[PDB]
Amino acid sequence: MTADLKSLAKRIYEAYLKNFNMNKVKARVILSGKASNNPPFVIHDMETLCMAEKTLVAKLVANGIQNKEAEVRIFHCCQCTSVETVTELTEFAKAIPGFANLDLNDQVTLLKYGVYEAIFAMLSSVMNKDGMLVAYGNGFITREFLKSLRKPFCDIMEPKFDFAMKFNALELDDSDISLFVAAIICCGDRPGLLNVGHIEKMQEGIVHVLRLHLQSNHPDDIFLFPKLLQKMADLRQLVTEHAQLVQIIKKTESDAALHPLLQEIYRDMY
Amino acid sequence: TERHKILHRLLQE
Ligand SMILES: CC(C)(Oc1ccc(C(=O)c2ccc(Cl)cc2)cc1)C(=O)O
Ligand SMILES: CC(C)(Oc1ccc(C(=O)c2ccc(Cl)cc2)cc1)C(=O)O
Repeated sequence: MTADLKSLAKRIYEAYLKNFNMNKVKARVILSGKASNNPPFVIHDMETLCMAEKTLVAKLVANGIQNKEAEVRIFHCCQCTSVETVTELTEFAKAIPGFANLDLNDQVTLLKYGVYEAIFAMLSSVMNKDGMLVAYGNGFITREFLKSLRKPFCDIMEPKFDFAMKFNALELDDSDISLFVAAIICCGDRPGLLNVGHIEKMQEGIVHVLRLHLQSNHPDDIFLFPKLLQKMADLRQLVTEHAQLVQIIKKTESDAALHPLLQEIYRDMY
Repeated sequence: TERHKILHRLLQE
């Protein structure tokens, strides 16, 4: 692995640290409890949900969400976080060499299909087997509380926890995750791409650095790179199933609303 | 791109 490949990896890592407000080293510090005796607030039932929502009152009242069903309020807040992460992913993509040179239409296409694969990959960093951090690591919503919601809402996050537990067993660090997210965005087989050749060359460059990076950083996990190739396939299927659930909610839940940036992404997706 | 106005705006900032 030559100095040029090491540089590209370190620059992708910098762009990741500079654009994402949360990362795995921070999340594991919080989840471990070994750097402070003041843990995040735990949302584990309706009462502690409502207590947390006293802090979030301005976010809820902003869009007149405060009197909706609990399930709708929870996933309103979750959507707001997805919008933030899409916005960050867009800045991160612009820092990937060659991405900003692409046809603007292709940039939209890559982000349209790539952002949720990257979202659920990175979401794994803030998850453990019992719940997930929220509000920039300041809260922790339990997996069992989410499972206790009424259908369909109880079925939204559990498959993401299932994915995250196996993904986290790979013990990736942020230097790995930054290249993995770049590999997810720079994908040559998204529908509707206009310059598939230019993109495939970008994809090859990133996947090559990703492979050599993993062989250097995890020399004892010999087939980590093929494992991660499978995880990219798994994420595509996870997002397909997620988008089908978003469609069910739209058709069955009249009191729930979809943020307009997320409308654009989901419209005509799969 | 006409159907992704918000995403299109983010990419041009
Ligand atoms: C500044 C602050 C507190 O930032 C938030 C960031 C993330 C979330 C969440 O994602 C979330 C989701 C579900 C619940 Cl139940 C609680 C929190 C909420 C607020 C806000 O905007 O007020
Ligand atoms: C991961 C997250 C937050 O998952 C969703 C979970 C629930 C909803 C909704 O509650 C909803 C409301 C209205 C409609 Cl039309 C469709 C869905 C949206 C997204 C996302 O994808 O960002």
